[PDB]
Amino acid sequence: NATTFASVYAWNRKRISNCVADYSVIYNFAPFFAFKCYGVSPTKLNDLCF
Repeated sequence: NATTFASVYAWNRKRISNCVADYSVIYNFAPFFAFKCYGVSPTKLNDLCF
């Protein structure tokens, strides 16, 4: 949730580390269209180390 995101020409990158990756606040932002994680299960993000 920001002012305006860039297009695929200048897609910005934001790295996050050294913090407890809590993915529970993501579901409380807006109704999503496709929550398909192709690498891990959606209920397994808080059980693995990143």
